[PDB]
Amino acid sequence: PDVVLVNGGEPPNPLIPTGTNDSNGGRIIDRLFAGLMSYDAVGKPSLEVAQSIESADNVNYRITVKPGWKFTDGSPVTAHSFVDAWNYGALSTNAQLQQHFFSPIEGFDDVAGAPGAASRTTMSGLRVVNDLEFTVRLKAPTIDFTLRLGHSSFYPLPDSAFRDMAAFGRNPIGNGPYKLADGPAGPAWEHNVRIDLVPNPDYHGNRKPRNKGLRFEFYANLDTAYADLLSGNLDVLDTIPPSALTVYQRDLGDHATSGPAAINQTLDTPLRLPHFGGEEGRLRRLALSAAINRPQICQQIFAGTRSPARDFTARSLPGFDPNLPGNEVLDYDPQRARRLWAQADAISPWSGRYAIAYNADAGHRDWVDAVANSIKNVLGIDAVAAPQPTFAGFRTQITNRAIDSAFRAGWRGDYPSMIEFLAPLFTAGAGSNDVGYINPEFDAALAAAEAAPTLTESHELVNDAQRILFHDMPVVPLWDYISVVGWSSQVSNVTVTWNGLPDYENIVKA
Amino acid sequence: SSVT
Repeated sequence: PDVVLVNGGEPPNPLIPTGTNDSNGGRIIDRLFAGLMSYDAVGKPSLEVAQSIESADNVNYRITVKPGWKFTDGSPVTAHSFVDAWNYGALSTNAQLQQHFFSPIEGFDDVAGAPGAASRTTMSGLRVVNDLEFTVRLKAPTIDFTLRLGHSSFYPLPDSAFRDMAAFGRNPIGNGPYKLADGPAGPAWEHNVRIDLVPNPDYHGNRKPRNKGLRFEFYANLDTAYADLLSGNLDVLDTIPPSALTVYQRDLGDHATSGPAAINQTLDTPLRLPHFGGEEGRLRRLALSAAINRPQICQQIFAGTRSPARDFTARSLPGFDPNLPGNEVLDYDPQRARRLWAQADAISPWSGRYAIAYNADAGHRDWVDAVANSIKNVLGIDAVAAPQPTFAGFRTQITNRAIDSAFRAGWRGDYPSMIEFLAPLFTAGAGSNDVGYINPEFDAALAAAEAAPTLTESHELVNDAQRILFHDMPVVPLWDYISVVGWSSQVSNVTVTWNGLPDYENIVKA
Repeated sequence: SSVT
C-alpha cells in the first residue's frame, strides 16, 4: 500500500472534537482539523490558524484569524467557526465530553452546570469583533489558557455541522492536514475495522504531510499487530504487546525507540460502588494503593517500560516532583493496607467481589491479573480481573455508568501541563471524572494554581493541591509510561512525540 | 485524553 499503515481503534464516540475525550477518536480528530495553535513533537505551540493570540494578563485575549483558510467543503474558516464550536462545547444541553476545557471563560457558568442564566446559550466572555477577530475574557487569570489553544476542544467547525451534528459526527468535515478518503471500495470509516485518510490539498499549515495518506487499522489484539509489524503488513505500532517486551529489541533493532511519555495508568473505583463511598471508601482506596507493588510490576510485567507513580500526573511534565510530602500513600505496605481496610470495615464490613474491568485490545491483561492477585493476597478478599473486548465498548459503559466494578483508566496528555492531568479528571463537573469524586477544596486549589503569574509558582501550587489527592485517593495512580514504538523497513522519519504518539504527518514511506 |  502507498499509505502509511498505523495502529488505532474504533472511536467510542462520533467524530466531533468537543465530543471526543479519548485517544482512539483523538488520533483521528487531530489529523482532520487545524486549530488556532498547533503543537510540535515536544508539545510546544505555534500559531497555526491564528494570525495572533494576544494577552498581557492571562485574562483578556485578542485572537485574530488568518484569512484564506477553508474547510474541505469549500466554506471559510472564520471567527464564528471558532466561537460557535466553543459555545457548542460549553453548553450543557449539548452534553459534550470536552465541556470542561471552556470552564475559565466568563459566561461558562451561565451555559454549563452552574448558578447563572439558564436561558443563555452562549458565553458572554466570547465576543466576535469582525469576521476574523474575536476576544475572550476569562473569569480569572489562567496560566495555561494560551497553551491549551492547540487542543481539539478548540477546533473550528463548518457552518453545516450545527444544522445536524449527528450527521457531522459520522462524516466530519475539517480544515486540517488530512481528510477522510473517498475510497474506491466502501466508506472511509469501516466501523470496528479501519479509517482511511488522505492529504487535504487545501491545507498549508505547520503540519503538512510528508506521506500520501494514513490508514488506522483497528486491531482486536496487539499480538496480531506486532506480528503484522514484523512481516511488514503494519508500518508503525505505537504499543508493543507485553509478550514482546523482552524481544522487541532483538526483533526490531534500530527500528524501535523508547522513552518517557506523558501518559499514566490508574485503578478507578467509582464512589457509587458498594463499600467504596464516603470515609469508608477513602480508607479502602488508600488500602488498595498500599496493596499494589508498583516497582515489582513495572520490573516484571512491563520489563521496565513503566515507572511507578509518585503523584497523579506524569514524570515527564514541567514542574513534576517525585518527592512530594505525603506521597508515601503510593508505597507498597501490606501491613498498612490491612490496617486501612480494617478501619473501613469498622464503618461497614466488606463483602462481595472486587473486580477490575479492562479493555483486552490494548495489552492490559498481565498487569490487571497481577494487581488483582496482589489485592487478593494482601487483603484477603475476592479480587479478580474482568476483561471486555474493545476500548469503545468499555468506555461506553464507563461513560453511561453501566459499569458495575472497578476499572483501569489513564490519561495521555493533550498538552504539557500538570493542571491538564488533574482538572479534567478530578474536578467536580468534569466529563472525564469517571468515579464521581467531588472535593471543592481541591477545585479551588487548582484555580489558585491557574492564577499564579509565573510557571514556577503555578507548579508549586499544583503540587500543594496534590496533597488533597494523596489524602482522598480519588483514583489509585499506578505508573507512567516509557513508550516503545516500532516501525517497518518501508517507512522512515518516525518521531515519537512527548505524549507517546507517532508524529503522523512527518512519517515518510518509499 | 483517556488512554487505550
